[PDB]
Parts: sequence; C-alpha cells; structure tokens
Amino acid sequence: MIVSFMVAMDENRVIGKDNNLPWRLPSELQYVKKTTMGHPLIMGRKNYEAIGRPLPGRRNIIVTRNEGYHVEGCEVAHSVEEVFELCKNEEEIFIFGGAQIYDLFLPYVDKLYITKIHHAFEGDTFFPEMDNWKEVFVEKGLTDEKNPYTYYYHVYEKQQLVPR
Ligand SMILES: COc1cc(Cc2cnc(N)nc2N)cc(OC)c1OC
Ligand SMILES: [Ca+2]
Repeated sequence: MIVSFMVAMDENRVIGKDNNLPWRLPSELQYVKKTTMGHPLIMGRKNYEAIGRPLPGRRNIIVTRNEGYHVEGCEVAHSVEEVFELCKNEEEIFIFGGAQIYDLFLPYVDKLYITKIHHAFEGDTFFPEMDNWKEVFVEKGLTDEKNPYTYYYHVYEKQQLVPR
C-alpha cells in the first residue's frame, strides 16, 4: 500500500495556526479533493476538527489516543498499525494533517504531495523537515481573486539508487 502525504505548506513550512489554515485557497483545496478521491484520509483529531466535517468520496480515518473517540461517518484508529490494519486492502492512502501524525507515518511514507505557498504567514503549526527526494510532478496553482497567493503543486516519490 502506497503511503502518501498530502500537505499544503508555506515559505517557512507553515501548515496551520491555532488549528486552521492561514490561507484560503478553494482551487488548492479542489486539487486536494480530486487527487485523494478514492483513497482514505489519514488525519489526527485536532486536524479533522479544523477541517470541520467528513470529506466525502473517501474513507475518513482519524487518529487519537482516545479509545472512546467516535465521530459520525468516520473511522477511528489509535495506532499506525490500526490504520495500516484498516487500509490493509488499500492501494494508497493519504496522510493529511497534524504535524505529529506525519512523524508517525514518516518511517513508512512513499509519496509526498506537497503544496508550497510562496508567502510567509503567521502560524503555530509547522511541517517536519526531510532530507532525496525525487520530484516527479510540478504545477503552478491558480492565482485568482479567491486564490490571492502564488503557490505550486509539488509531487515527490522516493529516490532510487544504482547498486554500488
Ligand atoms: C477540506 O479540506 C481541508 C484539508 C486539509 C488538509 C490538507 C488539505 N490539502 C492539502 N494539500 N494538504 C493538507 N494537509 C485541511 C483543511 O483545513 C484544516 C481543510 O479544510 C478545512
Ligand atoms: Ca512504505
């Protein structure tokens, strides 16, 4: 099962503030929605609560220590093992939100769906750093009136290597 990340980022690798996104990008969010369509959404509790509601078209799997955490139209996992368990028959998943959720799926990550907004915002949350990788795709995001920022979509798959 392909373990993919889906993050929208910043100049300073900002991916949030008190809980929500510092930017308002309906186009970006559409590219997000389309890309992950058909695949589960792996996201932490405070993250999903930022999102606000179950994103349709995909298994909404949530992560939390809380054994007694439930939320309608959503699956909940207390372990990475329990996510891999749930998504055992999945061809690909998308790690979505919570900087600490990334660090849990870090050891397994396969593909990186990183958006980079060319600005410096004020944010509390940030994205863990990484050493590789290998960019396979790149496209600029639509800067409109409703997308008042310049940002590009960046895809990264693991860098191979020629046997010594
Ligand atoms: C509904 O779509 C949302 C998705 C996300 C997570 C997320 C969304 N897109 C990308 N590219 N990376 C992410 N980590 C975060 C959100 O706010 C926290 C969303 O809306 C509220
Ligand atoms: Ca893997």
